[PDB]
Amino acid sequence: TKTNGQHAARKLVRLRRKNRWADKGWKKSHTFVAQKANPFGGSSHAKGIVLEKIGVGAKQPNSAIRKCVRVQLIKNDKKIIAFVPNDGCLHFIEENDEVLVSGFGRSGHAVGDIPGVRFKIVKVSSVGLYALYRQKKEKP
Amino acid sequence: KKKAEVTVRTSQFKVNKLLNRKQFVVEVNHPGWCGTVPAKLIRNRLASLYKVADENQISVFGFKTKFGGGKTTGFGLIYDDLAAMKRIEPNYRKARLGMGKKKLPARKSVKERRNRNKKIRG
Amino acid sequence: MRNYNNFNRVWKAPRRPFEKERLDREMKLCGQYGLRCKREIWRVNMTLSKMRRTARLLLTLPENHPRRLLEGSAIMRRCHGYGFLDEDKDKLDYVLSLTVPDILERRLQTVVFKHGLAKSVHHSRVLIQQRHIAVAKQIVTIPSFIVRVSSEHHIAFADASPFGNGRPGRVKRVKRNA
Amino acid sequence: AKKHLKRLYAPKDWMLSKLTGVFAPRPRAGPHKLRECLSLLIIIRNRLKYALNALEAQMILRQGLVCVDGKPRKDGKYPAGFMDVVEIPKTGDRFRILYDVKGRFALVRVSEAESSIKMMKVVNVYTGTGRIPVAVTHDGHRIRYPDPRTSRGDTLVYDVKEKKVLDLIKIGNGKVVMVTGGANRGRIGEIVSIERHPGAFDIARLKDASGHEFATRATNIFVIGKDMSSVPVTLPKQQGLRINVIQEREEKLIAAETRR
RNA sequence: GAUCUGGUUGAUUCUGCCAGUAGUCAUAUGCUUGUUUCAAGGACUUAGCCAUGC
RNA sequence: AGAAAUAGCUACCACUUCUACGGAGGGCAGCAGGCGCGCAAAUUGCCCAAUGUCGAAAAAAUACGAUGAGGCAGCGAAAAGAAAUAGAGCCGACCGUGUGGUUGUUUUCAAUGGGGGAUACUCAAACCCAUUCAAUAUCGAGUAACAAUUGGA
Ligand SMILES: [K+]
Ligand SMILES: [K+]
Ligand SMILES: [K+]
Ligand SMILES: [K+]
Ligand SMILES: [Mg+2]
Ligand SMILES: [Mg+2]
Ligand SMILES: [Mg+2]
Ligand SMILES: [Mg+2]
Ligand code: NA
Ligand code: NA
Ligand code: NA
Ligand code: NA
Repeated sequence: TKTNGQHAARKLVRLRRKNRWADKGWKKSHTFVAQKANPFGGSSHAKGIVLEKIGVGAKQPNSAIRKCVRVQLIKNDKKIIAFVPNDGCLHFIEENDEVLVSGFGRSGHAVGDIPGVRFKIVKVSSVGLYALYRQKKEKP
Repeated sequence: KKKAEVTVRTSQFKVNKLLNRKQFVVEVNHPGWCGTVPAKLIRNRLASLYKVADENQISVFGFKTKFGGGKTTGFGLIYDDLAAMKRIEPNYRKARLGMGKKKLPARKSVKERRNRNKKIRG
Repeated sequence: MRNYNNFNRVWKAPRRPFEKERLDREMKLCGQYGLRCKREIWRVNMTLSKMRRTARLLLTLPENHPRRLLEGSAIMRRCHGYGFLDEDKDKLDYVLSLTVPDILERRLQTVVFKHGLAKSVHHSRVLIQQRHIAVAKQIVTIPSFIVRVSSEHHIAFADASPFGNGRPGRVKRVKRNA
Repeated sequence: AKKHLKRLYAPKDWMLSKLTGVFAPRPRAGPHKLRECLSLLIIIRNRLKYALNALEAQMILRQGLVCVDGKPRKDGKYPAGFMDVVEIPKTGDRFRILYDVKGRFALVRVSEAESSIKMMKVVNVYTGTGRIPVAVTHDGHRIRYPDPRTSRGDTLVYDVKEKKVLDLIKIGNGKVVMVTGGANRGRIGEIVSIERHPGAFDIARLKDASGHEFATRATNIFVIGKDMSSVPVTLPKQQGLRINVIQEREEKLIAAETRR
């Protein structure tokens, strides 16, 4: 079969080092290109400023409008598209406000039938969007 | 109903001629006692156990109450005379009786003047 | 900040959160021993796993091994004295056959009910938490206390308790002041 | 040029709690090594509970009550090591520092005559200006005119109250030694043989009294006498005989049971 | 504890990846909080800038 | 003796304070605190009682060494260990099953700690634990409004 040496550890070490670059999971954690292209510099959340409110359509089998916003980040001035969850909840956003943005799950992959959206709105004016939805708090 | 009594025993014992004292561990049995037992009562009972001229030769501190019980354990010192007690006892322990040195000024002011007088001579 | 105290964990949540067979077996244990939360069961799981793991390692070792003799005696001494294994079983192989209710049988909440001082398994827990039980003339108020074999006959009411030879309790006192 | 000693970095034989304080008293330079000794503040406060706090040990040591070689010592961080006599004339007790069967420090009460005797191990023999042969000792003493037969490995019996040498015990197979370092510390046995290994560490093979065998480096044995009976000093309880761990556990268990 | 399950077909047997699942003295944010014991606490980015006292 | 020392000196480079305009200073990645940065992190507290270092020093007096090293308390669901939110019955109404658990309606009957107070313990001084509601002699759940949430089907 393969090499069975008792003095062939060098060949087996070189083989594993070369072949470990072939899986996308291991390569993503040792290459530094993902962090640069990621709007969050490897961070759980980020803070930004709302530019305008947009409505994106859903993918083919479904049919809806997904009520996103366009957000310009603060730490590096990159522009992203984020989705505001739950019923209503667009009237709590307004323009030029400051929001906290988190990932959508799946670590950069788009989610659901929303085309190319991978961020969700968490806090607006530093109160909490779900707390506003449940009326546990009032907008400042 | 019944009255409340207090019994005192000493488990470990030692005679210290270097510091003119004898040390021991105090055990107090106070079944039916309400609250705790003040340390002056221990001093009366210990004086009865080892007859001393002045009860102020006796020192007791560090007393812990056993959980859910009528027992309490502490430490005890006996000095040969009042003169030896004054010499060796720490100041805060004498102040507990009411006969230590008065007081000293707040530490902040002392170190404040120390730096102020570093700008001046004579 | 420059501290040298220690701490650790005693339980562990199980994988596969929702298996109908494990859900019902655990519920049966709780409502029959009168436990408060599933964490009490999962404590017993890990303490059991530790004795099993060390017995398995020792049994793998050859007989007359110096480690086997010293540790083997120690674990049997603990198991016999605590009441997990009856004194006839002594081969170190009966350790692995220990089950969960065997450990739960030695709990102070259980033993109080068995001796008949309580009318149920939940009555006994209330009594223990309210400072009524004394094991060796020392009041114990923790249901998870594991009774040793040499201490069942000494278990009785506490003197300070009203049910013992103590003063009348809260209801009597406030009725007198009424 | 360090001046502290963190608790965790202190020797384990001082048995200082890790929950009581952050520092330990650094032993000042002197007769014995920092690792192979314990200070006077340790003995006064931890072994015999004469003093509670560390301020009280000053109230004893600064008066010169404690003596360590016939001369009172006032420094708490004085380094005191193996085969040292500690006497407190006010209390009347005299201890000698030895190693117990488990390699730990032991203080055994000695007699009045014994307290004036001390054993030393030669480490170096050289010549002074003029022709003076002076031999250095494991505790740092220098002897001005030893027996011209003295050599590196032997030992000297020394009178401390008045400075002179009593007798010299050489090295050889017949003699009995005590191991002074290397996890066999605290065992008494006879010299079966010694292996040379020039340029490296000599290995000395020893036989216990109970017929057991053990070995260690030749720089860890301190020859006591030519026979077990002919020992100028006293010995600890076990006489340096180690027995099996399971037997130790079982004897302790039954002894506690008969005691109660 | 040496365990696995949903998605390719009109059905079937595969390769294979997506998704599920349990931890983390591992960080942050949301909701909610009676008692007690033990505890880490401006490394992460900016070895950036500093009033006043010690 | 030991430094190429930052609460030592000298100069240059960047920011910076007072002034009578001649000049003179500043170095928190020490302690506590502020601005900015960010998803992101505590009081401008008390003490040398313990542990140690330094010293021309033991403690006591006609006579108290310093020490943000160190320790103590305030804030703190990072995390970890214990653990309350009720226990026994009564009388109707019942539910299923074959007369024995059970599901509300009336109603006593004891027990206990959240809560508050010391003869007091602790403490270097305060706090928290641990004791105790007489030892002649000391307050208190009953729609236990002392009311469990967060996620799902
Ligand atoms: K420098
Ligand atoms: K700081
Ligand atoms: K509650
Ligand atoms: K629904
Ligand atoms: Mg296909
Ligand atoms: Mg920083
Ligand atoms: Mg500085
Ligand atoms: Mg935080
Ligand atoms: Na044991
Ligand atoms: Na500079
Ligand atoms: Na101090
Ligand atoms: Na501290």
